[PDB]
Amino acid sequence: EEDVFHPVRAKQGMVASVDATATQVGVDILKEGGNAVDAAVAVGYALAVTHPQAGNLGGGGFMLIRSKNGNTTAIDFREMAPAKATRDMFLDDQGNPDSKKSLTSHLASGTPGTVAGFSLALDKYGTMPLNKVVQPAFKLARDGFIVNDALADDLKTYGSEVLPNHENSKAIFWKEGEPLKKGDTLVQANLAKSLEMIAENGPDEFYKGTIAEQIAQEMQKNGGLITKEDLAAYKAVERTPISGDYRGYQVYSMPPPSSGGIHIVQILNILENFDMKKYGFGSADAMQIMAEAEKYAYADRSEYLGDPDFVKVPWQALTNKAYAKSIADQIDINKAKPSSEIRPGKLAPYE
Amino acid sequence: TTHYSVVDKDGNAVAVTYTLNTTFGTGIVAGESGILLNNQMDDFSAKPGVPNVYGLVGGDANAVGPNKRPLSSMSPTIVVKDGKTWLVTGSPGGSRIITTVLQMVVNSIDYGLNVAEATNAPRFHHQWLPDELRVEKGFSPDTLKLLEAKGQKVALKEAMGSTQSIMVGPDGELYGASDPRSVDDLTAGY
Ligand SMILES: N[C@@H](CCC(=O)O)C(=O)O
Ligand SMILES: [Ca+2]
Repeated sequence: EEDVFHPVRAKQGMVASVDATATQVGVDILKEGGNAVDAAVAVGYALAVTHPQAGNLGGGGFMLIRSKNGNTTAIDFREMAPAKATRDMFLDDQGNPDSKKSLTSHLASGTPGTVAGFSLALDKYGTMPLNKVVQPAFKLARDGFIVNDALADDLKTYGSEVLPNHENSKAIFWKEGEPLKKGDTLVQANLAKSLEMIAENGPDEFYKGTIAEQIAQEMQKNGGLITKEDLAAYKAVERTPISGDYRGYQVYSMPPPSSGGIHIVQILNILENFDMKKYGFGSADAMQIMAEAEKYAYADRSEYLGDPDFVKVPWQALTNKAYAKSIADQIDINKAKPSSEIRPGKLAPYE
Repeated sequence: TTHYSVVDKDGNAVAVTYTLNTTFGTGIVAGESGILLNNQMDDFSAKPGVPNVYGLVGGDANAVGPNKRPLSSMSPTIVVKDGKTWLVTGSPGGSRIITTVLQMVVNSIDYGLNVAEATNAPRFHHQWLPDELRVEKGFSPDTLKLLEAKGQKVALKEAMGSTQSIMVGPDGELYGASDPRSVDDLTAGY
């Protein structure tokens, strides 16, 4: 009764996502007997249809899996830069980065890993066949769904900046010269075909089949770099999670190529040296301490983080409590330290 | 970017964060596949010391390279309490993902907020560069005044993130919460 905000409650299974339809797809999979991984993959495919803003088959991501028995693992299905990618590929003739090249041109794309990631996880930790978890998404793409406020808003705001500039994109998301409106029905026939072939032929359809051909051609005709060799060489990678201990609670998150796990653990290590509970939420002291701690973490991020398969990341040092203590001792609860006075830490004494 | 969480009847948990990077990515569909293409390459450092779309900077470690995976900030996360999965969370937000998830953890452990309370609470963020303490609407004027007196450069900006989380009770019951910042989302179970 003292609560202003109440959580949703369930006794058996639960799914939380940015889209009602996708969430319901996941819940149905659970009700059908699928495990968390089965449902997670089903939700991922559904979002690739109902949440084109971010749900995808043409992007990448990370998955954290923790079995009922405690086994915790990370699935890295982050995109890989094309084999033809080069260090200065986004610089203009004067040597200055061109954000257009890295955000709106065909050169902005990395080789997609989502399909590979979902199959790696489904095959090893799931229980249902790919066709069964893809089916819900397939139907949504084939038969369509009603455009809601979220999608209508994003199409009008963010979509207007890029979707109408590409023939194939405009043919799907635009209508009568305007972004699809709330209430309209969005049918994605081509995506449905792609989903159908993945369901029937497996992930190879995306990385070596017709889809791979379509991606390669899209790139070749528009100055892009992703080739069939790139797609055939893509691999999702299972990696050990980065974790820490905060006041007796263990925190698990993504390891490099993500910087998330390392800095969340690093910052928590710093905060552990302060009585956060005493200060309380929304207090100037709590915010002061956390803002300061965050500065050091982001400074370290700019120097030490990258793809572990190419560079050695000093993750042990960065998540070392003695190092965190050395940072905590620098924090003045009454005076912020300008970022100009903060540089990546010296990790030598902690590695 | 988007994040979703799942916990089944057996207690297995999954947290997934995936993305095209910016909204709709490049906005380019791959031929007749109907698949939108990501613009994840902007997550690499294009040139040492020059910020990307999220204001993040880098050098050699995160430089563009063939077959290399660009550095991400994505943080699907699980917190364990008394040896058992307790909080499953994550969120979109580029550079802000780290601090948004961090706040979910701090709110849960230090402030003892239930998953919905932790989700609906306002967020703040400092990423070193730019040197500003970014805040959402929702903090007391008295508190922001004190922060400014401490030397923080407070900047009121757009709402940050979309947490989709699940907390597991001691008896195994499930509690969940979708973010008020995102409309048409949903946390449901059975
Ligand atoms: N591309 C960003 C996430 C972007 C988003 O939140 O849209 C990263 O991997 O850290
Ligand atoms: Ca909401």
